[PDB]
Amino acid sequence: NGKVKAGQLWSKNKEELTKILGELKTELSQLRIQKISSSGAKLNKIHDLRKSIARVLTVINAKQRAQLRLFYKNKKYLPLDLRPKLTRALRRRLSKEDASRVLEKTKKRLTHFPQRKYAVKA
Amino acid sequence: PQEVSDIKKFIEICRRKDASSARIKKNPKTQQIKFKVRCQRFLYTLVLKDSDKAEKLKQSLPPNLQIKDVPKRNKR
Amino acid sequence: KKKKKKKNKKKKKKPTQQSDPPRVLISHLFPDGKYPAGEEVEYVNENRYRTTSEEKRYLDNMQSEFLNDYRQAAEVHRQVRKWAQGFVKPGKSLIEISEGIEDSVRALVGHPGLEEGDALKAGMGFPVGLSINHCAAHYNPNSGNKIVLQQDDVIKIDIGVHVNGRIVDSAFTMAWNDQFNPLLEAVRAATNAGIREAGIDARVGEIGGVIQEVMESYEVEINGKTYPVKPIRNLNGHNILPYSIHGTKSVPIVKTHDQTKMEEGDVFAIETFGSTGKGYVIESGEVSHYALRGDAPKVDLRLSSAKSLLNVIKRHFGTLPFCRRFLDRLGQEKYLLGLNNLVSNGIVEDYPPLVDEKGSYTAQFEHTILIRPTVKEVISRGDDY
Amino acid sequence: VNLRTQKRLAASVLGCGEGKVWLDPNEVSEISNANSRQSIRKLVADGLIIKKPVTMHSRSRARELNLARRIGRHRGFGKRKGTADARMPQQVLWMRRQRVLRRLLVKYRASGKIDKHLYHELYHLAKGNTFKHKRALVEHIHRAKAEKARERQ
Amino acid sequence: MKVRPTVSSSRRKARKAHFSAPSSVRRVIMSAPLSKELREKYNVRSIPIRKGDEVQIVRGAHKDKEGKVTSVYRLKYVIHVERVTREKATGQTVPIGIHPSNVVITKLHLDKDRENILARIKAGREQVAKAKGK
Amino acid sequence: KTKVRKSTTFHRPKTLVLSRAPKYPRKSIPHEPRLDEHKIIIHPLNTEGALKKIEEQNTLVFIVDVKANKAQIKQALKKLYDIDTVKINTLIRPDGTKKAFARLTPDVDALDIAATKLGLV
RNA sequence: AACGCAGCGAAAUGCGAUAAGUAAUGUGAAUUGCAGAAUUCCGUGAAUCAUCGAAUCUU
RNA sequence: AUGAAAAGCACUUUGAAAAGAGGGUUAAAUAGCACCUUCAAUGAGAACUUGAAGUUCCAUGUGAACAGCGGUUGGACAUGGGUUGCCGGUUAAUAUUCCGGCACCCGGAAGAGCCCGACACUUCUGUCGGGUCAAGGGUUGGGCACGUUGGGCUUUGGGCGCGCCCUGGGAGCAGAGGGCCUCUAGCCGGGCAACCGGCCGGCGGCCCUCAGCACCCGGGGUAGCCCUUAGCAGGCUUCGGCCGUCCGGCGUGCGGUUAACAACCAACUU
Repeated sequence: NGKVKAGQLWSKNKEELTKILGELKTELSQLRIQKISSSGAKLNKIHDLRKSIARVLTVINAKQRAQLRLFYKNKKYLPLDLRPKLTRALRRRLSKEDASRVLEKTKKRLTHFPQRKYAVKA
Repeated sequence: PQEVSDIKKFIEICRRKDASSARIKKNPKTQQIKFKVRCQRFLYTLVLKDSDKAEKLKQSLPPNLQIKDVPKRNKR
Repeated sequence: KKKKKKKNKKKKKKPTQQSDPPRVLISHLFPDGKYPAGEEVEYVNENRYRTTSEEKRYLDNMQSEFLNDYRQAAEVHRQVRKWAQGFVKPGKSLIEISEGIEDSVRALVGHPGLEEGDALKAGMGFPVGLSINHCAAHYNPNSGNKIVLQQDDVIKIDIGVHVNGRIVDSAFTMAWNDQFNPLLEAVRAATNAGIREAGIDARVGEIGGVIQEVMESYEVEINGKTYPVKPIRNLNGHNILPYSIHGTKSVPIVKTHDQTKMEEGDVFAIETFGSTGKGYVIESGEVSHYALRGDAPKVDLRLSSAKSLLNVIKRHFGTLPFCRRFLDRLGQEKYLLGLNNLVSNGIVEDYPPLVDEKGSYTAQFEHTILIRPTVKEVISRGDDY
Repeated sequence: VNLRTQKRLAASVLGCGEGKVWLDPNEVSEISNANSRQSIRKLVADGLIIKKPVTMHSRSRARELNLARRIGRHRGFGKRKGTADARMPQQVLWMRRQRVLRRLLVKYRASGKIDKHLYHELYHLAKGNTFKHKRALVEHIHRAKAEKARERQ
Repeated sequence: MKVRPTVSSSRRKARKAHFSAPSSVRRVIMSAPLSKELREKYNVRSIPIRKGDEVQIVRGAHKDKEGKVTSVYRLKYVIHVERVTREKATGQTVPIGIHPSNVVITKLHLDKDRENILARIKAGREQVAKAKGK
Repeated sequence: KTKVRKSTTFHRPKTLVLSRAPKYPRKSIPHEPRLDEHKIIIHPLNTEGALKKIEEQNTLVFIVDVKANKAQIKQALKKLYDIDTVKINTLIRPDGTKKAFARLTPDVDALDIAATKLGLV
């Protein structure tokens, strides 16, 4: 047994990720029992096991998040956490198409009388 | 704690399924034999005077019931 | 007068030789009751007169019984260490080595160590030592251990035998890779140098100082890199008292100004430790070794499990060190709680394995010497070391 | 040696105060390492810890004075400090006499010694402070009955 | 003189950035000049020192002392080479910290990444030369 | 032409309430079950009092999370150690953690459980 | 704002039961008071390093 | 804000300790992390510690500081531990919360607690016996006859025994004597030794004879209990008869005049 590398975790299905998470949590339990009155090399493993559990949970979480974004592709209403977060102001700001819209009369002026590329000699 | 005055009722109380245990208490200073049976809810005590009647009762109740003799100075 | 039946009772010849493993009572092998003396060395320089002193010779004769049973104990040690030197090899398990050593000792001394009082009459002086690689001392496999020695192990074998509370403690090291061989000679020289230096009125700091020149005068080639041999400063020899492996006086293996003298009638354990590392060891690993303290606090134990276990230790082991397996063989079922409570209270000290830094190699040799009134007797000397 | 913990523990186990616990001076060493209720309890059985008897406080003199008052030895005027009502209330004297007189009249009516008409007349006479005590009431009844007997015509 | 606007010529800011520099930055600060043999072999003037290579001391009370670095101790801006020690009162030997600027690297610790580091520095130096020599 | 009314009090008519049928979950995935058996049970307590409980009262003293109740403690020990309990008594220590005394069923011996379940070994 | 989290910490700093942090990218041998690791670089890669686009985020 | 770098002081010695004197590091230490009484015990030291006599909680330790004197002591310091509807018990520290029992005149209940004892006991551990119920007032006693209820006790008659003592079988166990064979130890003659002959200790498994304790099966006798009839288990006499000289109560004439008398029990108050 040893520290779990995050590289190999990314290539495992969900159910195998769940199985390894249970083993890691179980090992941390009994190893945390022995901590009373003992100083030495025993402690290093529980620190590694805690961080090992964290890596697995992120991998399970990340693979779950990626699947949800795939399912909710081409969907009008996405969940709140899957929706982009920039700031409150940027989300209420007008859409790019809306802020750049023009009227019929303004479009007619620009079509026939836009700003020209002119030069004046001396 | 409740008393059984009649003999016949006492065996039926000792016969019901929730009779966990029973004991015999001897009072030599008065010649009283106390038959106590413990059920789910109550402890039933039957006070006896004649030891001749006592011997008939001990072998009449169903054998499954555990009976003790209540020794003096029960250790903690 | 009644003439009763008297069937012929063939006088069995006493056995003259030992077996593999050793099971023959030692008294069978020495039918006259006299056991061999150890190595006898005259004191040096201003103490040479001691050899022929009439008054000191008679004084020694007052303790003839002390001398002769100890000589028995030393002879038992030599035969058991010969067997051990012939048996230990890569591929042997620690469990079977320990069981074989104890059975041989117990058979030879005639004490199964199951009945009350029996372990206090004679037998093991302390738990055997089976120390691998970086472990210098105080490692013993507990029940169920499955570890097998490998080619690259360095194993320390430390055997103690007592008779009537007089304990012979001697220890030696084996290795099988020739690059590890030089370590044994280095430590051997210091032990042998101690033998030359030991004596009445000798100052212990000089022994420690001499040890320093010899250890740093040796080096060993390991895997292409050279390491000087360093004394393990924080280990020391000791005096021996009845039924107690450690007395109050120490003989260091580094220089000091200590003005403690070796004295007539004393017994000393001359032990040396060498290391390729820092030269001091720390406690690390699973604990197997324990010993009741002579200066034991007389705390009124609050735990009943402890209340029993302590008496069992005193009755069966007294102040002699013991191990867990010595409890298992008595029939105590689950007892660690009382034992750990006793350790926590401080009545009974637990002796964890002692290790130098990871990747280093250590060697150990030990002898017991008796400081007799006329001469020094290195009683545990043999042809191996 | 500090035995303050031992004295507190002994008092709790002995079921007494801390001022009654006696610890043997000549065995302060064994008491010193008691440091538990069981060990303190063991030293009680071994006679090392003993509960002192209570200080003597006797009511013998109080009994002697009470007996002397029953015969009238310490009842003088100089021995009274309160009012006669505080010492012996008139309200309880009146209540005692009323019940005594009423109880006497009740059994006389039941036994037939007097009829209801004489009983009723005597009941209000008693309520009116006519008879000092029991003897006066019976003396009155005897005189009245004789006169009632006398009218034979 | 300083020209670029982003560069600061303030003593206070320079002292703060140097003493409070993180571990990655402290590696670049703790650089040592290569030996002339390696300087002409790799065309590299200096390298960030690393634990695992032999070093010669050129300044201090321990001049002309050769030994391999046992620890690159970045917190104190010092390194420890072998056999440079000082005895305490107890007689225990403690390593003496030497600044990487007072030493010269006579042998390198040859790793796969040090090849890239040396290749990057070398390729840059002649590349500059061709541009300047035009 | 209008329905009769037996009372002079007008009451709001009953109209149906449609259940919520959101077109998107406000939270993408439900949270993992918080405070499972590993989070609840932290470590047994090795102290003179706690060990005394094991030998005499057949009870095990544990240190659990301060925000767990007796129902969760009983379930945690059963699914993690396969040990049953007749009752559990919990207190919150002054340091801020929860101490749980768990009396085991009479069929099992707690002292063995400490050895087998590695409580103290 | 409160309460917790470090092998050994009380404060500060940092973090949130994934807790003195995780993932990903860059760089490329350390951290350091004592402990304790990793490549042994051919994938696999220290550190409270830098960056930081993925997550966790107790009351 | 020591010093470039902790190189921050090894070791010896005095002192209970703090520290001092040497010695050492440094370029520099003119840079040292301040850059009420008596006795006894404990202890370097006792008026204010202890025994006997007259989170502050708990345990262990303790240099400085504090406890306006001291301090070995502490609510101070250091490090551990402690907080889980009645009775009894349990802890160094929690209990109506833990454990056991039992619940929402008699049973509980004497088996509990409390006093006395005896023997053991290093401790793991106690074990077994005994007890522990002049005036001011009350309560009884009302009788004879008759009839009726409990019949308090006894005799006869009827029913149910097995308490003891006498007789048959067994079970388990204990000890003394004799027989079978197995292991270990001492003495004598012989024998190079091996081995062969005689005496002696521990044996020590099995069989036979004698003495003692506890248990089971089958046959005899009571000695105890329950029920009825008669007397109240009775005494006197004409010997017919009479008294009911048994206790307890209830109903009908009385008598109620000296119960205004006796006995018994009780506190206090001029």
